[PDB]
Amino acid sequence: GAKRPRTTITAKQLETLKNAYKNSPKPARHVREQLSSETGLDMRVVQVWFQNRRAKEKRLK
Amino acid sequence: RPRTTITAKQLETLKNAYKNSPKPARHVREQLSSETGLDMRVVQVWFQNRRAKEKRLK
DNA sequence: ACCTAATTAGGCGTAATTAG
DNA sequence: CTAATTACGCCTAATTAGGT
Repeated sequence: GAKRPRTTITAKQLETLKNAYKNSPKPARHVREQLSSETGLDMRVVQVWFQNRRAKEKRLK
Repeated sequence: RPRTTITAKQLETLKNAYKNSPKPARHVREQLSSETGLDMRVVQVWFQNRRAKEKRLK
């Protein structure tokens, strides 16, 4: 345990992620690193986001 | 329990803050809360009750 | 009687957590 | 990792207790 509150993403970081979601919806470490760098977000947030998007796109349909 | 008071000046800063952003993000609420000196509850509540007033007549 | 600022219970997205 | 669930934050609108 080490505190983990919500973030809120903004259309910009979102758009950047969505743009990065194409090309590779399952990015390895480096790609997530530079995405974190481009966005400022914590790695885990990028990761959990991508997980969630994969889940979302598979969710339907 | 308060009824945590308002003061003119803070409220001045506040309607001044109302412009540019009808309903802001936590950054705004924070720095605003700092300039005011009251808890985020206090800020969000006023913003809310203003959110339930501007439309009340409009 | 006004003013307003606090709950109060409810619904909505979706990030974060958990099961598996 | 996936697939399902939970928790949070973020907003509403109708009360609920204040104040000069």
